[PDB]
Amino acid sequence: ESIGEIMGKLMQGEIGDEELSKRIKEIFGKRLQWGYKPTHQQQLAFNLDFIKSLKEMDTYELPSAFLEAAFGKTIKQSGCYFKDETTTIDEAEEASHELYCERAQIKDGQTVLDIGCGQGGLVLHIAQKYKNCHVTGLTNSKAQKNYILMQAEKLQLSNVDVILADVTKHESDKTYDRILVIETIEHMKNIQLFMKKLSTWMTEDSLLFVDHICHKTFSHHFEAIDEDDWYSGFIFPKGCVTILSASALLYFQDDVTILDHWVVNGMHMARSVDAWRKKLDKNMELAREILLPGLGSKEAVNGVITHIRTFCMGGYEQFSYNNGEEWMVAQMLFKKK
Amino acid sequence: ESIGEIMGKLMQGEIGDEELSKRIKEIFGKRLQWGYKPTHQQQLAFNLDFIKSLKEMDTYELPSAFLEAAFGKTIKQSGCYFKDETTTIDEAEEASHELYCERAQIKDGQTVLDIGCGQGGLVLHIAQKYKNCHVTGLTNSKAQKNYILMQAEKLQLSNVDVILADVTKHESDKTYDRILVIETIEHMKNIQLFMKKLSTWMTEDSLLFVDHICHKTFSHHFEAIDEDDWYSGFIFPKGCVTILSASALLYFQDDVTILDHWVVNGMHMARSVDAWRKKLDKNMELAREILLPGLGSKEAVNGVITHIRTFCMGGYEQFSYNNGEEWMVAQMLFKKK
Ligand SMILES: C[S@@+](CC[C@H](N)C(=O)[O-])C[C@H]1O[C@@H](n2cnc3c(N)ncnc32)[C@H](O)[C@@H]1O
Ligand SMILES: C[S@@+](CC[C@H](N)C(=O)[O-])C[C@H]1O[C@@H](n2cnc3c(N)ncnc32)[C@H](O)[C@@H]1O
Repeated sequence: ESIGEIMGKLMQGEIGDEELSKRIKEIFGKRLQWGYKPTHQQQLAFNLDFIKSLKEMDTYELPSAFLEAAFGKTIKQSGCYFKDETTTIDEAEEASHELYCERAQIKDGQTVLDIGCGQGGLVLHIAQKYKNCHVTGLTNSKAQKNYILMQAEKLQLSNVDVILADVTKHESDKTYDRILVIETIEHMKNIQLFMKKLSTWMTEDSLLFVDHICHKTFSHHFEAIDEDDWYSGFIFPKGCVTILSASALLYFQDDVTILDHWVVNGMHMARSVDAWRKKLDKNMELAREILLPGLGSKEAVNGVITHIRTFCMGGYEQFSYNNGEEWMVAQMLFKKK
Repeated sequence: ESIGEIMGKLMQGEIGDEELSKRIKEIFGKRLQWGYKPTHQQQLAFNLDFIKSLKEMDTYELPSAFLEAAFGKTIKQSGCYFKDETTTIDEAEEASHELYCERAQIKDGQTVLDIGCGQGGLVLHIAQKYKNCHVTGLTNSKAQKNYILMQAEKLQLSNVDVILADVTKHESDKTYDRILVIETIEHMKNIQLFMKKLSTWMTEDSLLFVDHICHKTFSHHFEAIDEDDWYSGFIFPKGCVTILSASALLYFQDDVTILDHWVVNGMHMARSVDAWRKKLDKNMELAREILLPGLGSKEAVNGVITHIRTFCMGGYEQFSYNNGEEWMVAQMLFKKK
């Protein structure tokens, strides 16, 4: 069977969930074979080759109504935290926001910058919880900026601003007590330059908190290993996402210094994408109606839905692999050098 | 059975090699159970607790004739490198010296400092290979200084000096192009202060190369877990040796920045201690004769020999565990911040 044949059946809804999960699990299984080496000597050789390679490098948006139908209350687009099997996505968003506040040592009165803030759930959480904080979200999306500002207005929050910028091009002398990067570093083409830039927005009193999807042992770009992987390039059509190992950022301490380091087991991410998948499925009719005017045809709507749903189904297999002990979430706390 | 009972039988030579190896292997097996955690989340919690704990902290010598009877030609007292099963200890010393020169990027004309240089094998190797290098060994032993200076004289080397100092107390404004630390960091009570001090002896052009015994996954002090471990406190009577994880020094980048990172599989160390054990056994009669005047009695001689021989037997079990994939040697290359 060819890529086109599997892709044809997928877009027509001919692949059942059981087969779909099985196919994507097998693709990730092959990535594990690719990444694990027989000795720690070889593992470190492999890992350092990847780290060295990184140091040499360098219109359409979904309507808010659709995003509200698929994601949780604050439209968090990152791994959440589930205390219980019955923890709801809304509760899991709040729990994850609270976890970031604890680990980033957020205190009332601080200036806070959230880089790649998305729909601003964390920005709004900190602003509401800590009235004397000033909280700045930075996003490259005008729609996202507008969404956050509307929400801040509705919530009577007067301590929020949003910078509309590509972070890689943003120039400022402004510094912040706290810089947060929640599942945004994965999209950075030049990590060393990114960390350098962030350090210039810090004083000696500042802390930097990074949360990123990882594998516990090795790093990889999110891409097809071989011609049998129809999945990776379907989810991310460009070579834009890097999955760092849980320890990869320890080698990016030119300009910042590590203070603490954690991982959150992959079942939390698994439960996050599962919740999004189930909510989308529940609101399927409504989602199709929302997307129709902006996409022009039912076929274009089906394609967008298939893409997001498959992202969740595949994400589930990736992060649930070996009870969350392969792909997971890494977190690190840094000070300036 | 008690500690004293096993220790009594050991000192009397009543424990055969098979039983001795079995007993020490079991002690190290229990250390593995202690160190491995069920999830990477728990592993990192455990590892960071250890790293944080480190950041809060802080007459008799063996005659050269005995050392020559037990160790290889240059009396190297660190893991060596064995290309073949039939590689001799002398060849393995030279191979390891060459490996350090390659990985530390030693070039003719550089100033080189070797911290805790021991009997000076590496100092003498670099001095002979690179005539325009000036090579300084630093050791806390007057006997070692005298040995190195005699060897340099015999070898017609004019580019060697030795500093007699406790490195933790040594104060100087002198800087070096290359600083080498070969299995000495294990003895440092305050690692953060140690790395800070080393950085002050570096310029922007300098490199620092550290080689240390490690476990691939976790860190531990070389000490008894429980009352059943007669071995650890017999080998090192004080709490003076720390076995860092293969990645532990990545968290000590306040003052230096990582450039490269390797491990050497534990079978190389295993073959090193095996070679020392076998050479001591071959030269047993001679060793007893050498040690007798300085120790006063045959019983005191037996005790010293038992200690060193057991060190080798135990070291073999430790480093050969799972074909060298538990305890091994970590190497790191740094520049100044
Ligand atoms: C997976 S999301 C996470 C968003 C948010 N932090 C959260 O937890 O919900 C990654 C975000 O990074 C943003 N992003 C990617 N590249 C960027 C850039 N160069 N400048 C600013 N934002 C960027 C994306 O638009 C996206 O909103
Ligand atoms: C295992 S040996 C390695 C010696 C040598 N680098 C080699 O590879 O053969 C560790 C050395 O560090 C030395 N050492 C320990 N503490 C020291 C200190 N505070 N100052 C200087 N040397 C020290 C010990 O005396 C010992 O020679």
